[PDB]
Amino acid sequence: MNTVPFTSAPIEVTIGIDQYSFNVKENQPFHGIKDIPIGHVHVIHFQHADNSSMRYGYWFDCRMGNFYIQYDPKDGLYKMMEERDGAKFENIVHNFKERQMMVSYPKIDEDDTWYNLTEFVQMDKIRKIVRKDENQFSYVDSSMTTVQENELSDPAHSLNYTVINFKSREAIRPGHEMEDFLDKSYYLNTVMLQGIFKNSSNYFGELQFAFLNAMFFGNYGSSLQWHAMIELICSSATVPKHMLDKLDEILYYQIKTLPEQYSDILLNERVWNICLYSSFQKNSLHNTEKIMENKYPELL
Amino acid sequence: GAMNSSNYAELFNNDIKLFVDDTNVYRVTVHKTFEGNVATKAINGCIFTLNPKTGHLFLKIIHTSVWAGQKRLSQLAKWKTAEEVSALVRSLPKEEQPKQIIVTRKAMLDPLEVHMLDFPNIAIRPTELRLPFSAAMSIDKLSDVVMKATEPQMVLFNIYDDWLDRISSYTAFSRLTLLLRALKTNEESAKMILLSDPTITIKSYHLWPSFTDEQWITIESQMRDLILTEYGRKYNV
Ligand SMILES: CCOC(=O)[C@H]1CCCN(S(C)(=O)=O)C1
Repeated sequence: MNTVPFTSAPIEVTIGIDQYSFNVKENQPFHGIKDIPIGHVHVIHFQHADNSSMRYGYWFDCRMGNFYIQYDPKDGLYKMMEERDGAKFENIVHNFKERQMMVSYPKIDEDDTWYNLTEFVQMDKIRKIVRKDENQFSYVDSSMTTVQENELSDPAHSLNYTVINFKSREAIRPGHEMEDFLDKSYYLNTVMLQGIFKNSSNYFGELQFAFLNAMFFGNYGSSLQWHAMIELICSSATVPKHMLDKLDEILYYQIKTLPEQYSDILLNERVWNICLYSSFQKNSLHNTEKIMENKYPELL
Repeated sequence: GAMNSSNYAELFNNDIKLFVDDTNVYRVTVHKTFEGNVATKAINGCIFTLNPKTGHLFLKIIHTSVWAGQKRLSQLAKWKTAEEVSALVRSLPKEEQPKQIIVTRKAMLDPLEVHMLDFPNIAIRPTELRLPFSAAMSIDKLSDVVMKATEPQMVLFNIYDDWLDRISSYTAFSRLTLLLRALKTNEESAKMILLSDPTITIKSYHLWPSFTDEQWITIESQMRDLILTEYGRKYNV
C-alpha cells in the first residue's frame, strides 16, 4: 500500500481518487491519501469549490516513484510533484500517518471495480497519449483536445489518441469500398490490431483510458475515442472470440460506474443502439446489453 | 452543404458540377412463381449523371448481368452507382473533373464519399429538392438505348438538344425539369402534348421535338396546366 501526501489544502476543493471523492474545506488540516493499492494505475483529480469549470487530474503509478501534491498559488492548481529523497519522504509521510492527517483509500474487499475499469491500462501507454516526459505522472483536464480534433490547436496539450476514421483511406481497401465499409474487420484486425496496437490488450487499454478521461474530466474528445473504438469492433463481422467476451465485461463495468445523471452527454445514442441492436455483434454483449436496458432504457 | 431553392443559381456558375440520380439503376418486375409466391426479375437500368450547366448527360447503362448471384440488391445498387460515378471521374481529364457532385437521394452520400476518398477536393452534396429525374426513362430514345443494351455501356447525350443556342442554362434546366415533372405525374398526357402535331419532329441527333420558341411557350404552358391538374385530380381542389 502506498501514499500520495499533500503539502497542505489552501483552497476549497473536492478531491477524487479513482472512483472515490471527498470534500475538503479551505485550509482544513489535510496531508493527503494513504493505503492506495499497488499494482494499478490511479488518477487523483480535482474540482474547485469556486470554479466548477476545469476538472483536472493526474494519472500515476506508485511503483514509478514517490509523488506528492502541493498547491501552486501562481498557477492556481493542486500540482503533482515527485521527490528523489526517499528517506525525507518515508519519514515525513510517517509523521502525518502518526498525526492521522490522511484519508484512507477506502477499498471494499469484495469490490473489483477499479481493477475492472483499468485491467489493460498501463502507465507506459498513458505517457505516449499524454506527452510530457520530464514527469512520471500524466496531467489531463476537461478542455484538452485530441490529435484528431486539431486536424478538424496546441499540440503539447493534446491527447495523442490513435486516429480512427471510418471514411478514410486507412480504413477502406481500394477495390473493397463497400465491403470494408459495412464490415470493418479488415480495419480492426489488420490495420489496428495487427498493425498499430499489436495486440488486443493495448487496444483495450486505450479504450479504457478514453472512457475514464471522459467520465472523470468530461473530456469530450475522450468520449469520442471511447465510442469510436467500441463502434469499430461491433461493426466488425470477424472478431476473436476472446475479445468479444472481454469487451462485454469491459463495457459492463464502464456502464456500471457511470453517474446516472451524466448519461445524457457521455453516451452516444447512435453508437449504442447500433452496437447493441444492429451491428454484427448485437448478440455478443449480453452483460453490457442487460445492464444498459435495466438502467438506461430511455436512450434506447 | 445541402442544395435548395435558396442557393438555386449556384448550379449555373462556372464551377463544374454533376447531379447523380440512382432511381433507375436497379429496376424490377415483380411476378408470381408457379408455386404462387412472388419473385423479382431485373431489367436494365441507368445512372443519370448530368451537368446542369452544359446539359451533358453521362448515361451509364447498368446491365442486368451485374446483379447475378448478388444479395441485398437495393443496397448494392447504391455502391455500384458510387463505383461507376468514381470511374467516370477518373476517366475525365483533371480540367474536366467536377468540383461538386450533388446526389438526388441522401442514401448515396456515404457510398460516393467512400468511393471518392481519392478526390478530397470534390464536395459531395445532398439536396432538399424533389427533382424529377426518375422520369428520365420516359424519354423514349433513353429508354430505348437502355432496354436494348446487351453488355455494360456508357452513352453520351446532351439533354438540352440545341436549346443553349437560344436560351440560358438557367432557362434550359427549368424546361427540362418542367418536362420531366409532367412526364412523372401523367406520362400519357405529357407525351400526347409533346407529339400531338405530326408536323414537329425530333431530329435524329436530339431527344425532344424541334419546337420554335413560340411553340415552346405553348408547350410549357400546357405542361404547367397538366402538373397543376394532376395535383387537383390527386388532391381534389
Ligand atoms: C508540512 C508540509 O509538508 C510537506 O511539505 C511534506 C509532505 C509532502 C512530502 N514532502 S517531501 C516527501 O519531503 O517532498 C513534503
